Amino acid sequence: KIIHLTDDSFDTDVLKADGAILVDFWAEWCGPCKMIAPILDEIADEYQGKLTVAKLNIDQNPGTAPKYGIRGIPTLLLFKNGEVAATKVGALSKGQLKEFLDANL
Amino acid sequence: MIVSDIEANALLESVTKFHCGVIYDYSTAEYVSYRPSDFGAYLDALEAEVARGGLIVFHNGHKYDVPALTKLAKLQLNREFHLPRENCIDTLVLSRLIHSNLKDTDMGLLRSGKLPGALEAWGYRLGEMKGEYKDDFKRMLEEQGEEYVDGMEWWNFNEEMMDYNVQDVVVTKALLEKLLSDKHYFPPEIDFTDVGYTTFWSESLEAVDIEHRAAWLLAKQERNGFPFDTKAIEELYVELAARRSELLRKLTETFGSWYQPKGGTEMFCHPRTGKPLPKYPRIKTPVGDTREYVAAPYTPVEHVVFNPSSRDHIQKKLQEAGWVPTKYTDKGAPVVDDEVLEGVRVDDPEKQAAIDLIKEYLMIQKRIGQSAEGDKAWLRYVAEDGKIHGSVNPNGAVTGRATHAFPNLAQIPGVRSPYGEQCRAAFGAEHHLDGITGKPWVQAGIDASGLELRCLAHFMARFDNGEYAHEILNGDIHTKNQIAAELPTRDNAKTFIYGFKIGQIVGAGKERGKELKKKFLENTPAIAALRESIQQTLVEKWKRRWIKGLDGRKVHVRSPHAALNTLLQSAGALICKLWIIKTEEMLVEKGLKHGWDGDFAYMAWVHDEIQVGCRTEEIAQVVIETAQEAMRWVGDHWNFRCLLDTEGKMGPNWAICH
DNA sequence: GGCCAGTGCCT
DNA sequence: AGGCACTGGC
Ligand SMILES: Nc1ncnc2c1ncn2[C@H]1CC[C@@H](COP(=O)(O)OP(=O)(O)OP(=O)(O)O)O1
Ligand SMILES: [Mg+2]
Repeated sequence: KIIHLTDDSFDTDVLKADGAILVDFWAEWCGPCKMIAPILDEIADEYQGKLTVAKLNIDQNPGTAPKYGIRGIPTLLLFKNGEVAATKVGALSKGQLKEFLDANL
Repeated sequence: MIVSDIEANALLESVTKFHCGVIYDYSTAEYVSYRPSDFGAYLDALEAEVARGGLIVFHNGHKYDVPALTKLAKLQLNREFHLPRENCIDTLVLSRLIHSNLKDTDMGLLRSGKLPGALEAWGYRLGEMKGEYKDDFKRMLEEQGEEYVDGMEWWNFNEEMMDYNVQDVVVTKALLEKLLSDKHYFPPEIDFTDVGYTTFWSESLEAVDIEHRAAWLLAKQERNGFPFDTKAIEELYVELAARRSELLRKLTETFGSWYQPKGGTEMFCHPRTGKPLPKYPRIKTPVGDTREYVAAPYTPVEHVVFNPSSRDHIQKKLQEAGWVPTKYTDKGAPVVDDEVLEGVRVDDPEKQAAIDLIKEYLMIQKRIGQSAEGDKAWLRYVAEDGKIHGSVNPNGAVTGRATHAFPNLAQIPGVRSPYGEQCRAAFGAEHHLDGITGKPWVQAGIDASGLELRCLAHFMARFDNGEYAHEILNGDIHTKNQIAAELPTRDNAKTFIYGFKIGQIVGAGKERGKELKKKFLENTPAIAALRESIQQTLVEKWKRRWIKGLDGRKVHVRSPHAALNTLLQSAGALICKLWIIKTEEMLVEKGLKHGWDGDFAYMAWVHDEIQVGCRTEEIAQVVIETAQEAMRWVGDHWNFRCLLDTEGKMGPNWAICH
């Protein structure tokens, strides 16, 4: 269902996805990150075809994140071809997210 | 006798204006105040006691009021003023030989909020007493619009100052008495506030003399300085700052950065419940559109680069490598000293390789800090005259040992230590070009041979009747030890003894260690004899919570098990204190003048050794020999049962003289 | 800054 | 054992 990126996988997986990938930097120690967790999971199914959801832990992949000035988590980026389309840090509701997305998707 | 004190415009090293001087002559019972104009008179007054062959009492005057007057005398009046040691008393010196067990703030150069134990009465009442004058002045002017300036409370003389002056002396005379009152160091039958210097000195416990002469000499050494090679060290600082820069890079590569939670205010609360789960990293719930957040918690984190200096990072990264921390600290953390680091064994090859680079990176730092970047770094402490005047406390130990500081020149890495060849080479006579001839001086390093093992010999002769004494000299000592304790190698015995972690030192870790002490303190009943005789004179649950030192002084003792070392460290301590005193003295009773402008100069004294500076190789060799007699003297003088000795060495710097 | 913790340098 | 003091972390 949901994509599980890696430092080495990130490029050819999100960057050249051509489609829209909402990358989610996270860590098993952040409460909020564990919160938005299931949200994004269902977001993935209720958006199959139009949106691709890819999670990337920053404890396991410390190289990637430090490039988007990540200063918080779950920092969310909606990738739309090479560059960041939109950024949002926090646990947006199962409805708040569907609003932050659509208004961009 | 008289009890004076003076207020100048600055510390010795920068003082240039006498502000006032109070005095309380004991034969008059008066307090004659001298003002800035009276300076010359002040000098006359003191110079008067010396004529009577009287005694002048100062509080820390040995290291200041006294040499600061010699300075100011030439300066302000083009006068040659020189109070002779013999007529000077120093309540600080004394208060350090009587209150040996407490602790001082060093006259207000350290915060007592971090200093343990109990603070004295006048001590805290003469040291902090300086700040009482600051605020008293600051206030009286911090209200009159005039903004307090850095330290303008001392730029110019005034009445407030003239007052705090006069009070200084009273507290001083007050102290002076509470000290002379001590029947252990001063016999009640005499009243020293009424004797001449020659009577004060002889008619009192020997420590009082040995301490003052020392306090006076080392104060001379301090003022001398230690020619320090700024260049050679600035040179090293670049070589290290560099080797650092690499090891860092080479590492930061092997150990990437990472994120850590930092900055969360509130506490993550269960989605349903609402419990303030602590274990979980604090978050920040704020607002919310190019909005950054929503009202939707989030843990604020920081990006942190591996830091070889951080013993934490070293534990982190190395643990994720598969290291299983054995030794931890009574604070819930793993011991990461070089010891364990040496032992750590992970699987990733590149990584275990980097353990040896941290070990070295940590050390490179112990050097860059001690020499260049630290607060008491050499490079920060070098004087304009190209010498480092580290301070020396001729006591402050408890056994008699001095304490060095600012910077501490008794912890320069030795030559048997990474870069301990370049550091030592930067402290040397050879770095001082003569005043006239303009030619480099020569250094003379003299040190006491086996002073330790010997203090034991002597003390355990009242049992061995010359055994170890003779062994240590007319034969061999260590093999007897090596045989004493059932041990394998001699060098092992050299450690076993000079260190009494024992069992370990031989192989095992407990039983064999706590078995050797048995066979050793069994085939050598003399050390066993000593040990017993002491417990007998202290234990009964105390009788005398102290011990008597070679000169007479009381030498407090922390614990029954420390009893013997105490007794031993002290003996060798005083032995040297007295030694460097005689040495210089003798060098004078021969014809040489102490000082840079003279023939020789004391540069350093690290327990059982001294680094004298000589103007000519000739003089240099005499000192080396003068140092000999002196020691031998100290021997007969204290009826030592084991001939003591010294070994000389001549050279350009501390590095080649050891 | 002021302050402990964990360490390492000398004899 | 007796001291001083550097760096990291709060
Ligand atoms: N662990 C130690 N702690 C303190 N001082 C020590 C320690 N080990 C040795 N020493 C002292 C003893 C005298 C000094 C130099 O030792 P060194 O081994 O050169 O002389 P030594 O008298 O033991 O033997 P020798 O002169 O025959 O070689 O260092
Ligand atoms: Mg004073």
